[PDB]
Amino acid sequence: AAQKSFRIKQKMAKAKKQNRPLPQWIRLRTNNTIRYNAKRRNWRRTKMNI
Amino acid sequence: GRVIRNQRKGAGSIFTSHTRLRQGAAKLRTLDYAERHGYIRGIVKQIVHDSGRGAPLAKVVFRDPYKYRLREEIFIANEGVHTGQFIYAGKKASLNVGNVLPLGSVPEGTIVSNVEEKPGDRGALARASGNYVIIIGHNPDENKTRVRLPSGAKKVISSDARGVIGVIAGGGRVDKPLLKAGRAFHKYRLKRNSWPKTRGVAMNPVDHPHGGGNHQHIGKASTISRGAVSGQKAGLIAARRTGLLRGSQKTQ
Amino acid sequence: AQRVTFRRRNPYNTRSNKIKVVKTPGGILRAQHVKKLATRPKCGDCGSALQGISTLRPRQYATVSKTHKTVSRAYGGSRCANCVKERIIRAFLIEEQKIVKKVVKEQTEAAK
Amino acid sequence: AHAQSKREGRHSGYGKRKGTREARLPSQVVWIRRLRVLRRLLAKYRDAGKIDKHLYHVLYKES
Amino acid sequence: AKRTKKVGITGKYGVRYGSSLRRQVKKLEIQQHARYDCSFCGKKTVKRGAAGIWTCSCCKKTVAGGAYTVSTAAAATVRSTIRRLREMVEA
Amino acid sequence: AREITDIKQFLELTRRADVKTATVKINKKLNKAGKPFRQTKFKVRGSSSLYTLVINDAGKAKKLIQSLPPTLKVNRL
RNA sequence: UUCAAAUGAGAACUUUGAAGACUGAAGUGGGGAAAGGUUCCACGUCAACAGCAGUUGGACGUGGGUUAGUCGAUCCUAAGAGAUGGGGAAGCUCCGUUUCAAAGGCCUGAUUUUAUGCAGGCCACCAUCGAAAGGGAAUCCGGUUAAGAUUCCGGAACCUGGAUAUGGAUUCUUCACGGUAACGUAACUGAAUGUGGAGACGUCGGCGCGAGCCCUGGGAGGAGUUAUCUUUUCUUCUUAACAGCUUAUCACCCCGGAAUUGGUUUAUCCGGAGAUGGGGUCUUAUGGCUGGAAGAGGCCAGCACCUUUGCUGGCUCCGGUGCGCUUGUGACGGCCCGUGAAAAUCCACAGGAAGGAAUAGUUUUCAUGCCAGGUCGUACUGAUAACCGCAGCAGGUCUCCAAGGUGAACAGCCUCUAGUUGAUAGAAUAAUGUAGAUAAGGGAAGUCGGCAAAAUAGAUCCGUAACUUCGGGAUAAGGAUUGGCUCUAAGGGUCGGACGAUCAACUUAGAACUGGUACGGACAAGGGGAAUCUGACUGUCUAAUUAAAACAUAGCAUUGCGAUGGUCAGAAAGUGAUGUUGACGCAAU
RNA sequence: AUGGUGAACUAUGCCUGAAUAGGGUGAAGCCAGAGGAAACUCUGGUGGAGGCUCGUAGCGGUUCUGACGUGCAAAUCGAUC
Ligand SMILES: [Mg+2]
Ligand SMILES: [Mg+2]
Ligand SMILES: [Mg+2]
Ligand SMILES: [Mg+2]
Ligand SMILES: [Mg+2]
Ligand SMILES: [Mg+2]
Ligand SMILES: [Mg+2]
Ligand SMILES: [Mg+2]
Ligand SMILES: [Mg+2]
Ligand SMILES: [Mg+2]
Ligand SMILES: [Mg+2]
Ligand SMILES: [Mg+2]
Ligand SMILES: [Mg+2]
Ligand SMILES: [Mg+2]
Ligand SMILES: [Mg+2]
Ligand SMILES: [Mg+2]
Ligand SMILES: [Mg+2]
Ligand SMILES: [Mg+2]
Ligand SMILES: [Mg+2]
Ligand SMILES: [Mg+2]
Ligand SMILES: [Mg+2]
Ligand SMILES: [Mg+2]
Ligand SMILES: [Mg+2]
Ligand SMILES: [Mg+2]
Ligand SMILES: [Mg+2]
Ligand SMILES: [Mg+2]
Ligand SMILES: [Mg+2]
Ligand SMILES: [Mg+2]
Ligand SMILES: [Mg+2]
Ligand SMILES: [Mg+2]
Ligand SMILES: [Mg+2]
Ligand SMILES: [Mg+2]
Ligand SMILES: [Mg+2]
Ligand SMILES: [Mg+2]
Ligand SMILES: [Mg+2]
Ligand SMILES: [Mg+2]
Ligand SMILES: [Mg+2]
Ligand SMILES: [Mg+2]
Ligand SMILES: [Mg+2]
Ligand SMILES: [Mg+2]
Ligand SMILES: [Mg+2]
Ligand SMILES: [Mg+2]
Ligand SMILES: [Mg+2]
Ligand SMILES: [Mg+2]
Ligand SMILES: [Mg+2]
Ligand SMILES: [Mg+2]
Ligand SMILES: [Mg+2]
Ligand SMILES: [Mg+2]
Ligand SMILES: [Mg+2]
Ligand SMILES: [Mg+2]
Ligand SMILES: [Mg+2]
Ligand SMILES: [Mg+2]
Ligand SMILES: [Mg+2]
Ligand SMILES: [Mg+2]
Ligand SMILES: [Mg+2]
Ligand SMILES: [Mg+2]
Ligand SMILES: [Mg+2]
Ligand SMILES: [Mg+2]
Ligand SMILES: [Mg+2]
Ligand SMILES: [Mg+2]
Ligand SMILES: [Mg+2]
Ligand SMILES: [Mg+2]
Ligand SMILES: [Mg+2]
Ligand SMILES: [Mg+2]
Ligand SMILES: [Mg+2]
Ligand SMILES: [Mg+2]
Ligand SMILES: [Mg+2]
Ligand SMILES: [Mg+2]
Ligand SMILES: [Zn+2]
Repeated sequence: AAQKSFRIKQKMAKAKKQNRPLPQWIRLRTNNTIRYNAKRRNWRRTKMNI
Repeated sequence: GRVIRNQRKGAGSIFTSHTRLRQGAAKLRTLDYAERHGYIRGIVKQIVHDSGRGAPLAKVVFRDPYKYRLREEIFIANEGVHTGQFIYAGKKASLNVGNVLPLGSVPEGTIVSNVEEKPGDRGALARASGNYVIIIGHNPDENKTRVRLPSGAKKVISSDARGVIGVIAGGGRVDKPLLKAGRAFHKYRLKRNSWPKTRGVAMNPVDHPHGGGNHQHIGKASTISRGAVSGQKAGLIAARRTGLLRGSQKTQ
Repeated sequence: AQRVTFRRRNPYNTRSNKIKVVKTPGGILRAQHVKKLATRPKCGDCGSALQGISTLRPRQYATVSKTHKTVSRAYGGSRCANCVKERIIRAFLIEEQKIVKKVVKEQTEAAK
Repeated sequence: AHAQSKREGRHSGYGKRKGTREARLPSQVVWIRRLRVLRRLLAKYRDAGKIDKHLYHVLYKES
Repeated sequence: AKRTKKVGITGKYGVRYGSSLRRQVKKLEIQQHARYDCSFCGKKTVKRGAAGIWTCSCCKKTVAGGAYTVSTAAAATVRSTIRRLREMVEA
Repeated sequence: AREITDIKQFLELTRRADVKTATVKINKKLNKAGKPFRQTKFKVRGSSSLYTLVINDAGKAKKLIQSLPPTLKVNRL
């Protein structure tokens, strides 16, 4: 938030890096159930709460 | 019902004294060897105005009997005392306006201010703008002196109790009408959150013993036993009489 | 007809947020924040403006030569000429009258 | 072109005023104008002896 | 050019509060804005600021005293009461 | 940062020590009378102060450029 | 809103061009605080999402991006919060913050077994946390990117801590001279201790002054307009932090001794406690000159030629004006039963412990020089789409900069810079609607009730009742006037001894002429009057059915209380509010 | 009933900060003039007071018992105030 704490910016980074589509080659692994990142986030739909 | 407003003062909180702009506390010097025996001179370095207290203050600074330094004490300016006046304090300090003498060293009829109740408690009686106490007599039978306190009642206190000669400054403040709520607002803006005041009879029952409504009336006598429990003590408390009187004077 | 902006994240017109408008070699208007003014040091026992003493904000007096923080006389900084003239005379006359205080009270000692 | 006509004294009749006379030109302004002119004239005439310091005073209170 | 007839400094309050309050205010408002003689100093230069503190513009001297006047009539008579007692303790 | 005017001192500067650089600028200015003259500015990078010297007279100017220690890297025009 | 081109399978909706318009500097402009957290930027891109569409996006995929000794945090203390010796509590823990406490650490000599144990010694009711708006060490300009910049580049600086050497000053009269003084200075030893100062302080008003802005004259460029008129309209013509000299209202000093009292502010204050006058000293806020600095930046021109790029030349100047606007600030003045923070930090004086020279030492508050300056934040939105309201919601959420005309004006209306032209769209104009208008004659006969609507409205001049707490009522009421144009008269500055020279403002009154008798021509903008009930007044409340006559208030009266106290708090306490209090007080009605 | 969590909304005090076009009125204080035998009284200025006034922004929410009333909105929109 403009001038921010490290701790939050810290969490902000982790929050950016979690935020990407499921690696497609995981859908090729053996006995794989996964189809997509069902934990995806987006700043205009679900907030982080700090 | 509900905790009434006057009980709710005791938890301080909202109702503590607004003391940011105060000087220090006003007190007399600590009763030491000098004042116990002879006297000690000082200069009133300035006279100043304490917030939330009509009656000015005297910052009069003495030397230190026991060390190289100056020690500023905060006195309540006693009307006529000025900047640069010398202020002598002790048993042997002469009867001039401003000095602080024990109550044994002053002749009957002397009038004084800021008097201690026990010697060394640095001030206690007559300190509000314009007030004063009057020695009426003495008594060697225990170092005691009998005085007239502003309230009129007489109190017999140690002759070693100090006072400062004269009447508190701050003149006749209450002689002038407040005129308007605004002026009262600022008055208490600097004291304590006690204004305005809501009449209890305009309350609902649950806030006040008077608050029982439907016609605004107190319902039962407004004069309450001393032995009543907090929650019931609202109104004319252990009142030993009520109504208009024209009482002229007090206890002589 | 050109407008301007603060140069620091503080957005509120306080005392530490005083602003100057300046034209620059660019030929463009620009703001600049100015550190609040100083006040002249004041006479110890009469609160007058000390003459000859320079007027800087407190820690700026640590960056400065010593002829800047005084005059050459007793109580260079501190007090203000007449305040020390009065000072001297009062001392004299008192110490004088001290003597007299004593020789005279010594005199009526022998009277008894 | 209009500002020109304005100081040819042209566009300021009684139906071109929306401010009170005080609003457009304040009276206290006028006075200070009028007063300082007199103060200054009385000053000059003294540092020149067209009038004596005694008359000056009288005229100074009189202005 | 007489301006008022009765109100004076208290035209300020206009019509509000009512005659007597306005009346009594006026009396003390006049006391506290007055310029008083200086004891030490001679000059008519003691002005008030804050109830009780009274200080001389010219010689920077400050006196304690009345809330709305320099010197209380009560303080005045006590002045005398005190001196009177004093002159006795040294006679 | 500072302007210098003593012609004695300026030379005392051109060596000094910390002085390892200087520059020479030529301004086509005009005099009060309005005649195209050739003011030349002599600037010396100190260590925390730019002493520059102003000489209007081209004479004592194009003399002085050949009055510097030659061990001084000088920027020209 | 429209036309056309471009791109695309595909175009009302994307891009570029043109037109038409809006926001109108109280902005649909330019930045920030909270909050978000990548939304910023480039490329690719359209299944879902943007309640029509989509090639567009704040979407989807992939990558890129936030650079500091000087901007903040960080240090300080504020309301407050809260460890500790303790005291309560079965206990979770409650109380207390200098508090019933054995509560330390600074200098430096001794010692030259040693940088070190000790020998001198003063000083200390003393945790800490608590401000990205309070206090506070120091950075400016130009340039740069797809996105960062008071952070990068280039140049110019300053501070803080640490080092220190050369120069200079000082001295045989050891710790500087000069000036009557205010005081001047490139310096000119100063431990303990004490003291003074800065930090550091309300609000309103008029007046003085600066800065930027506004307007404007000549010229040197570029642009527009030219049937005809205009020596024309638009625009360019800049100067940072820092350094040197210089510069001020206030104030202070010397000479001098005043009634015929003078000086004097817009504002009536000052003078034998020394005015007026003559002559000096200070503060440097702020302006001027120069350095910084034209090499920068701005505006033009002539060549060059696939690109990257250029290249070479010019010009960038000299004024004026003020109840102007915004802001800064000075000396005054009004106001209070209101008199309008603290601490860190920096300086100084008093003091004189000490240390110091003559063949030599003293001093790094004087100039110069060397070295170092960490950590975290830094993108962007900041709102009719980046926050909160389930959302791209007509709601809500702190702040700064603010151009021309009309005009009293930060109003309304129109414009410039900048920014938008985005809110599904096409065809018709039944009823009934929502919003905007108008009606012959009558004029509240409508209705619970003039509800709704209408009428009044600026300004100048005249005029103005009962009553009244004498202040008001009162813009009471009631009237006349108001455009355009051409004139007349009055109102100022400066320079030379009752004139004369020169400059620069609009404003006020008056007169003539004129028109479909209009003229505050849009905009803007009180209807009035006679009474009853009622609350004195300004103020307050039922967020979302009640704004009142209710609550408040000043005023008045009553009650309690002298501290071993009154009222109140707590389970308890060596507990707490009033209390930094003391009857002109606090508490209760 | 027991044990817990909320003063991001709102009520109140405290601390530290920020904000509010343009006009009407013309209170103290001060200057001058006129009448008067005197005492005084009148006139003209100046100055700029007020929980003063017209009125934006601000804060508010009177009336239309307007619009909306499966809304823009679980309190909004318009005019009036
Ligand atoms: Mg921030
Ligand atoms: Mg209960
Ligand atoms: Mg309170
Ligand atoms: Mg307290
Ligand atoms: Mg204090
Ligand atoms: Mg209250
Ligand atoms: Mg009440
Ligand atoms: Mg009720
Ligand atoms: Mg009962
Ligand atoms: Mg009950
Ligand atoms: Mg009743
Ligand atoms: Mg910024
Ligand atoms: Mg700050
Ligand atoms: Mg000096
Ligand atoms: Mg100086
Ligand atoms: Mg006015
Ligand atoms: Mg006036
Ligand atoms: Mg469209
Ligand atoms: Mg428009
Ligand atoms: Mg506007
Ligand atoms: Mg794209
Ligand atoms: Mg769709
Ligand atoms: Mg689609
Ligand atoms: Mg990256
Ligand atoms: Mg800083
Ligand atoms: Mg605790
Ligand atoms: Mg802290
Ligand atoms: Mg830049
Ligand atoms: Mg201080
Ligand atoms: Mg402060
Ligand atoms: Mg022209
Ligand atoms: Mg600077
Ligand atoms: Mg002289
Ligand atoms: Mg300067
Ligand atoms: Mg002016
Ligand atoms: Mg100082
Ligand atoms: Mg930024
Ligand atoms: Mg931004
Ligand atoms: Mg947006
Ligand atoms: Mg949201
Ligand atoms: Mg949510
Ligand atoms: Mg919204
Ligand atoms: Mg503005
Ligand atoms: Mg419009
Ligand atoms: Mg925008
Ligand atoms: Mg829609
Ligand atoms: Mg009709
Ligand atoms: Mg009719
Ligand atoms: Mg009917
Ligand atoms: Mg009916
Ligand atoms: Mg009827
Ligand atoms: Mg109506
Ligand atoms: Mg009509
Ligand atoms: Mg006419
Ligand atoms: Mg009422
Ligand atoms: Mg009002
Ligand atoms: Mg309601
Ligand atoms: Mg109401
Ligand atoms: Mg006023
Ligand atoms: Mg009125
Ligand atoms: Mg009003
Ligand atoms: Mg208006
Ligand atoms: Mg309100
Ligand atoms: Mg509103
Ligand atoms: Mg309502
Ligand atoms: Mg309705
Ligand atoms: Mg419907
Ligand atoms: Mg209407
Ligand atoms: Zn005096």
